[PDB]
Amino acid sequence: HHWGYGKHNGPEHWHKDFPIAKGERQSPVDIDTHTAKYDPSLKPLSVSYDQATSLRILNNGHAFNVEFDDSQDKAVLKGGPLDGTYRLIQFHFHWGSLDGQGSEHTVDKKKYAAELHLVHWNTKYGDFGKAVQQPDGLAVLGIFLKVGSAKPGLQKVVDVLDSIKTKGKSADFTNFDPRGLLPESLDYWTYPGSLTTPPLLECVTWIVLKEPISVSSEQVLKFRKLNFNGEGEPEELMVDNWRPAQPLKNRQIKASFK
Ligand SMILES: [N]S(=O)(=O)[C][C]C1234B567B89%10B%11%12%13B85%14B%1158B%12%11%15B%139%12B%1061B%12%112C5%153B%14874
Ligand SMILES: [Zn+2]
Repeated sequence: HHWGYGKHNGPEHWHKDFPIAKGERQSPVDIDTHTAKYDPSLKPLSVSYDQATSLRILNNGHAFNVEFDDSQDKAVLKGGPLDGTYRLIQFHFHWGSLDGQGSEHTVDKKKYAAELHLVHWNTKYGDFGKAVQQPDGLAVLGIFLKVGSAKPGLQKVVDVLDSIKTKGKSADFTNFDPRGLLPESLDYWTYPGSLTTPPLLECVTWIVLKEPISVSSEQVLKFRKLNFNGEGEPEELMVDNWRPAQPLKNRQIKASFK
């Protein structure tokens, strides 16, 4: 009886195994755009993905992860609210059963069809597993997806999903360029928070881009054909793998833009 997203094991149950679920700096949150203060001390964000080396794509039973070789400083996030250098380890998405829900962060209560998370770890801690134990260990870049025109840069991901339909399946996935998933503007909100899945560790500087990317209905429909279950188990479609907004508590959301 492991955590997931259903009636009996979904987000409202996670606190029993992970009591930090009711903590002081949980994610996601609603971004109240009128209360987020512009902070002229924030820097432009520096997204340097030119040398990113993807390795593999995995269905882990709650999303699919595109994993990168993080053994050298190749794809890094710095600047913005961050001190130092954070290395890209993987990306994944959260999505809905329908286009009206799916994102984890909301914007004045607006839910997007999906949300992309590019996960990075602070190189001062040497590895991912050590970084998640530190309040400034991770930087997650959040990008909203709306349904409209196709994102050409997403198609290579969409087209491999039929090869990893079920939990535990993986496929080598080289030479994918994550620059093709970015919007035009790098205007962002930022706030201190957590992983949005168990273990829910309070180790994340969140950087959520204001500008959504557009993906096609066909693209997101292919996300919805994945399965939470393993091969030869009863089919449970991989949909609604999002945690709802959590209490902001004693936190300020800062905007990089006026
Ligand atoms: N949704 S999120 O806050 O970006 C959590 C991403 C992950 B990465 B892999 B383990 B590593 B740990 B667990 B697994 B994926 B979930 C948390 B992180
Ligand atoms: Zn995520």
